Amino acid sequence: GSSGSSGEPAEIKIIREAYKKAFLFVNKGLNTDELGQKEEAKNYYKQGIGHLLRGISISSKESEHTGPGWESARQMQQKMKETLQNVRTRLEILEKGLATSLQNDLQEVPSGPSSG
Repeated sequence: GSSGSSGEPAEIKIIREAYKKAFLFVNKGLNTDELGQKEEAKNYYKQGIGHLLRGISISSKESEHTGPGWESARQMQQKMKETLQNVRTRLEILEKGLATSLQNDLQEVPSGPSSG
């Protein structure tokens, strides 16, 4: 939806971006928290979290993709998968630290398809 040049596999070009923006909005969330702006901080993470997925949800499976560009791309991808798990926690201790009544808690994913 922008157009640039017919060179990248289209998939990588998307990972090289989702990785930057995903980490860009992150370095911001941490700052705010330090400044004393919980609200904003929560929002920042709410954005970076999305980009993380957009980059982790790419077709990185091909039986004919032997190139150096895919190497660095695969590396950055892993970074997110590691950052996210770390971000989720931050976005948790934050919300639970702001609300005084209730804010997303009582939850227990359905272990099985049916208790029987």
